[PDB]
Amino acid sequence: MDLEYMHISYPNILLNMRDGSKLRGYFAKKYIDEEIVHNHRDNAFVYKYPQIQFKIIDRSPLIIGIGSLGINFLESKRIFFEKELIISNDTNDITEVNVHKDMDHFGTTDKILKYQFKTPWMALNAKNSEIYKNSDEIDREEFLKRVLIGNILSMSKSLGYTIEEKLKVKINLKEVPVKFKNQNMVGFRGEFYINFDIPQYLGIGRNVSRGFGTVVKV
Amino acid sequence: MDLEYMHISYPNILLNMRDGSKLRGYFAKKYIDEEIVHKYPQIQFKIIDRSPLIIGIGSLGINFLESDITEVNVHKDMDHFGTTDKILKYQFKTPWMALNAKNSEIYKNSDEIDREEFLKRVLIGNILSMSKSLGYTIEEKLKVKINLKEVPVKFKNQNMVGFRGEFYINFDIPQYLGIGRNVSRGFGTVVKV
RNA sequence: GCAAAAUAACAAGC
Repeated sequence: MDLEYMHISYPNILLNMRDGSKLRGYFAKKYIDEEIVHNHRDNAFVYKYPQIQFKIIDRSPLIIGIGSLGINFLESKRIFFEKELIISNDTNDITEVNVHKDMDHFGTTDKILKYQFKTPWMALNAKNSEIYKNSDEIDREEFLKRVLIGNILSMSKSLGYTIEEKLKVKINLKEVPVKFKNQNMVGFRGEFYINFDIPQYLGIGRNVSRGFGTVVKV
Repeated sequence: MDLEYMHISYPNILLNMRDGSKLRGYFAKKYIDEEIVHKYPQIQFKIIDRSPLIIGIGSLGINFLESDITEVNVHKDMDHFGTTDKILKYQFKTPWMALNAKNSEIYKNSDEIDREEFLKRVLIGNILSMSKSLGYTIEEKLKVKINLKEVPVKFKNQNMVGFRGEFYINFDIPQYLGIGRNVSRGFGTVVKV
């Protein structure tokens, strides 16, 4: 399988790190009716790998779109011609846009591959967070590994790729605090090894739309 | 579970680290023959951060140890050795040397992940050897979290492979023994951190 | 936290 994607970066602009929620917020407030940028579907939410993601990476904004359905949004709504980025009531001019668009392999590979989180991973949901907090170091390492596999099966599913080989992972990760919904939920930083091919700047999930869990290749 | 031990150190003198080959022969040469130069070693020669080190462990090993340089020190005491419920973190002060000829081949052809879960087993292997030889039964399952990196080591002036890093295990390891192969000459020295 | 019965290794949406 190949995965088609559009990258839109706003290099001249630079924002504080982990401001993605603000960035993703504005884009979704302005393009209120699209429903692919922000994920409430009328009254309900939508549960699926978000194929429009917003990140801040190396202090610059990065807008990601994935496959026919996400790229159509970017192209049709002309996100690369965007006027201004209003982040915390102060507007930023958009004087430079840099967009790679291409496809890459997605799914299990022969060679093991080494990745690194470019933003906090945020692997633990509610039920897992209790497990983690109550689990000693080694048990945690194993736990996180499994959940990492988990994330890979969620994204792979939503993207309609069914993995026919077994996944093995090596994780080297340190803890990091990340505030979300005025709450302290934990998230990790680090690098990891997996036999899966993971297109650059994609997130492995929890709250992927705001940039959390963004992996890049090393 | 208490395991008695004796450390003898030479504070001032300094030299090359992993030098071993240029000072490895004396201890045997001058008194030959007493200790096995020709079971887990209860007499261990180390160089820890530029300074020499000697370790007796257990009654047998202490008694032997009864035997310019200027000042010299001895911390001498008995420590806890065995399994524990509280996870403990250790770091190698000398290259591990965990693979033998056979296991080096398996390691040589392996992807980084299986390489990890290969080392994990080996480590638990070593611990069990030591535990056994020193006459301790291990009544709970050992688990490990290991972060290590390859490093080149010269031994008998061939080049084998060894590992520098840190690791987590529910065993309680006294300071400065073990655990790799060739531990009498100072390899794989673990210290609590 | 609110949500969530979703082909998986039980993983995901605001």
